[PDB]
Amino acid sequence: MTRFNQRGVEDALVSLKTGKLDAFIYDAAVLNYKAGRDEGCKLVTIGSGYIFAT
Amino acid sequence: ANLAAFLVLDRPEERITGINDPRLRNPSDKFIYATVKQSSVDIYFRRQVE
Repeated sequence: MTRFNQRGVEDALVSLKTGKLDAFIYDAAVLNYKAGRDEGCKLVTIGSGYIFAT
Repeated sequence: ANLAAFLVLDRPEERITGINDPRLRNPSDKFIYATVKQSSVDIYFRRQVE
């Protein structure tokens, strides 16, 4: 992970959009909100989230 | 089946269905909507704080 640490939620989301990045690991509330007001809903999380360390 | 699905279900949403549409909630450079300057609509939107 430390090999290519990002910086900033919006920057990581853009990198996912273009294709430089393939997966993002972050809080559950922030990612749920990001997916909520994403235009077109192209990005989708996995399940209900809270996978680890609820 | 697929022609029916294309000509029946997935119709472009040319209707906004009021002001609760998140597209109008968070606009962009594509959807440009406006009202007549200095009118009741302007007063109403200016008064409402959300």
